Amino acid sequence: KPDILWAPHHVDRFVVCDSELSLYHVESTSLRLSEDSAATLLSINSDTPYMKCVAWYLNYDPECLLAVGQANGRVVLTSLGQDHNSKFKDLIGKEFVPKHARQCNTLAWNPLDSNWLAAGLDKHRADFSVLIWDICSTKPLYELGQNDACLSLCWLPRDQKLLLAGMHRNLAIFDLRNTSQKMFVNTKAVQGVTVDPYFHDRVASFYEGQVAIWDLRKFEKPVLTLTEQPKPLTKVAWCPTRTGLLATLTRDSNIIRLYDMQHTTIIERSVQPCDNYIASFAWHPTSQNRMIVVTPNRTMSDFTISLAWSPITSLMWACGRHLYECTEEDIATKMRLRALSRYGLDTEQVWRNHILAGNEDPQLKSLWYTLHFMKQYTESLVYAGIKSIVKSSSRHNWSIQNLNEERILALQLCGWIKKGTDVDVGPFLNSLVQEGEWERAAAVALFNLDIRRAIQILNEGASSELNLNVVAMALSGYTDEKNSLWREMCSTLRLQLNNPYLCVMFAFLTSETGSYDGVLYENKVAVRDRVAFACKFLSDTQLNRYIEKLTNEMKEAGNLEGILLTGLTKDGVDLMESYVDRTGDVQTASYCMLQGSPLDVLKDERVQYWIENYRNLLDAWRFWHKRAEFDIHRSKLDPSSKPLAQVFVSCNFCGKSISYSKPLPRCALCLINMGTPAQFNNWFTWCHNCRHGGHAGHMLSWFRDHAECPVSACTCKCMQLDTT
Amino acid sequence: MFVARSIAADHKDLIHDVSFDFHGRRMATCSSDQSVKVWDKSESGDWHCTASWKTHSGSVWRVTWAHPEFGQVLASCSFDRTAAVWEEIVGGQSHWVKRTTLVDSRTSVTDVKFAPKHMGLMLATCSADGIVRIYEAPDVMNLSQWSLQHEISCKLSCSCISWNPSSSRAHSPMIAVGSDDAMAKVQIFEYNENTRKYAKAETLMTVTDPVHDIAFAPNLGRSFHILAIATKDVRIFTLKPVGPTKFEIHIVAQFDNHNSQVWRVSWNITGTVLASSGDDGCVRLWKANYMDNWKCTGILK
Ligand SMILES: [Zn+2]
Ligand SMILES: [Zn+2]
Ligand SMILES: [Zn+2]
Ligand SMILES: [Zn+2]
Repeated sequence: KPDILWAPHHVDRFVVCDSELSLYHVESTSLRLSEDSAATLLSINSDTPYMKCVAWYLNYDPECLLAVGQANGRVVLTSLGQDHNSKFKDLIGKEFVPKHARQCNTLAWNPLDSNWLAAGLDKHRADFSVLIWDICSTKPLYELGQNDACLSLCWLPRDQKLLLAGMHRNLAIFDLRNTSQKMFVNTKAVQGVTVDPYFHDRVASFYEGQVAIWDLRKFEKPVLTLTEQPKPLTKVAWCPTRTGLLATLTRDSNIIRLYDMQHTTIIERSVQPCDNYIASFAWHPTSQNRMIVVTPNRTMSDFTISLAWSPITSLMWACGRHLYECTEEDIATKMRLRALSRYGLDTEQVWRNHILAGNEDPQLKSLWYTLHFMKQYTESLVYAGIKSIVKSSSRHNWSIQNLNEERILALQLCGWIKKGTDVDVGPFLNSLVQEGEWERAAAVALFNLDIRRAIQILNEGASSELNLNVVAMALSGYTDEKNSLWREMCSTLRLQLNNPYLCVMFAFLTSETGSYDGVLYENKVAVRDRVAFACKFLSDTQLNRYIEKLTNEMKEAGNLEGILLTGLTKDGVDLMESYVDRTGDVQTASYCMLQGSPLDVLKDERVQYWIENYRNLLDAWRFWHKRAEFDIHRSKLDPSSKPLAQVFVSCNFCGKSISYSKPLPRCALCLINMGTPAQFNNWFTWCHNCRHGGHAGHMLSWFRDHAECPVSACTCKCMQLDTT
Repeated sequence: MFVARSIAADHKDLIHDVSFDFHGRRMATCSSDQSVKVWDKSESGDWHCTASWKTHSGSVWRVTWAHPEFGQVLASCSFDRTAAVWEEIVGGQSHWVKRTTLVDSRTSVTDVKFAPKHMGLMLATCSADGIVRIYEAPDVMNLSQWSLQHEISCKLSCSCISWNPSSSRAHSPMIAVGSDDAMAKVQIFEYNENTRKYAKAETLMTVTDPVHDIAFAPNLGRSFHILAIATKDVRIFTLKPVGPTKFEIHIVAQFDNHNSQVWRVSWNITGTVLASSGDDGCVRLWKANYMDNWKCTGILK
């Protein structure tokens, strides 16, 4: 049974036992034990072929000495290091043999003194198998085990004259003080003997697939029994650097069970150091919780926190005796920042809210945009949406009032048409011209059917900032022939365009009569522009179907733009829930639901729950003076959000003939009835616990100076109780 | 997008558990030395400890705090088959003095935690024998009185528990407990309003490996439910509600980057990111992508 051992004085020394012993020294990074570790062999020796037992010295001088006990019973003490000045050169290679032939299973060393040699061999004919020699610095130290087989033994660490004697089917408490004094207890587990170093009186055993541990003071029955294993155990050992930790290795087992015995249930942990079952592993006595396992392919495998969150988007971490903090190099942080700019508090200029959002987001920029037109439209059916409003040329004659009144209002809401019946896009035209989005203006004029005006616009744009001129040269080809080479070619070739407005315009110019199917199903263009084109071009049934399908798609997706067509309604509520699911931003949604919702809409359970969630979040952020701002807006917009009366002065004896408008207050520090003619300094405080009160300034000064209930013969701190 | 900054905190023994607070002014740390210490981050941010007490003869099993809405309350779990609730008393150094005890269960407590703050004072504990019991204090003003409202028999060794995290009126009572005793480990139990009894809803049949931690991320009033389970592999699953009410089940994600069992599952205040630390000595924090795709956006060592 090969096993891996380490030097008792050096931690960088690693050994693998076989028919040819290999000694290696660990160096930082030859065998690569780990990714950053390399082990270089010190020497190779095979002085003990077909060996059965081995041990190690109990003294630094000499070092690099390990037992070589072959099956013949001979005990050979060989040292592998560069021996030049050994403390006991006489013992180097000392040939010790037993009188009767036998095979030694396990060899252990006495810790307190190294001048003795104790080992157990096979059962003798009729004689004592357990004969221990004296190492010192031709006769043995002590012998026992008459006609008995000792599977294993070891000298106890607490007492130099203490060791364990195990019979064939029993364990005998052998005392070196008096060999005639021994106590034997019958047991089946006489193998895998392991003992905790911290718990010197605790012993353990490994017996095939069953492991039993018994206490020395109660060595009559096993204290507990380990789980039965199918594979036989390969090695049982106790980790010395970890309290209440034991390691059990099974033959042909790739996962090593590690039970936690520090409870007195035992917490068993399975460790797999490699994909191949390691024959044995060695725990580090100097390093903390370090174990090196030896794979059967001459591979040395070596194997060896608290986390939390924070309300300001921080993570706290811990490890052993160390702690760590994590911070961003976030939805919550973005919401907090949006709060930090006083976003959503605008009343005079709702247009400014999108800018107040700060970040570049078209959806939010669309979101506040839609209300801004809606805000002007108010100055209630407008909040219903495009759906409710919509519920109620074979050629292109390029060169307005014919639009329906509902269509006119829809276009006005979309931002294209200003107030009044003046159907003139010159306002939006000049606004776009100053805005710089020349392509959008060109598309709009094309929708407004001003071809040469669009030509002038594109030429002026080219006068600003090349490609635009050639695009316009293509634009000059507005031909409506059904057998068209120009339309046969450019209609396909337009796909190479980068800006999608030009491609949309080319498609519209080159599309068939009426069938503007690609017009609606364009997804990379602005929503309001598409809606306006559909309203100003499509047929009534066609427009209704297009609006319905677009609304369904927007509700299914959850895009902030869709609020404009959906409006503030139950469908608006569903869209808000969809957006919350998509992102989860509350503050934006919270104000959005507060954008003039009706009483029925404000009665939505989803809306109230979302507002309450935002309120709780705003409370947790500690932004003291800001939560009241949301409360104020809630009370202003809605009269159901009114606060309760809360405090109500009516108690004690009432009384009459003495009233303000006997007495209820008295100034404990001035004894003046309250209410007499820094305004906050003239109020009167009251004590929830101290059942007292007095002038606010007087109480403030006294509590600043004095630190007790100024209420006479009282002890309850009327203010130093919350400890803010 | 997280930068790790070590905190100048030294633990004499191995950390047994950690606790925090809604305001987060102070933090509670449990050590293997059978002692409980509380460290508070100062105004400058320096975390200093001013409390030190030994809870139970055994080592600490778990520890948690309560709502800042109800004064200062701390609860602890130990392997000594007992639960202690130390309360700081300031006279001005504070003095953590136990207000009551919870040692009804003959076995060691796997974990002890409190319920949502909406419905009142209620903290429960998970027993390793598949037992969980919740005690409700009749009066807040009295801190020494606490009577068990009910009990739950998991019939399988409980490892971690997690109750209903949503304060919604429609969100009825719900409790989820994991098992580390092949079978399902996470059982969602619900206290029916009409029956006034805690009844199971469903068992997470999709998981058969032993469960280490069971937690549900911050609700923020979503339209569904999100929770995490700690086992040999980290997975993300979603619960959408339709006796017990039916629900829709779908796994949001399952990332096993740690390549080992995770000791515990953690998250963020807004539920934006859930944090998991595997047995590999690494912490994996996953963030959903803009296409509703969870991605491990944090790596720790
Ligand atoms: Zn009166
Ligand atoms: Zn008072
Ligand atoms: Zn006064
Ligand atoms: Zn007083």
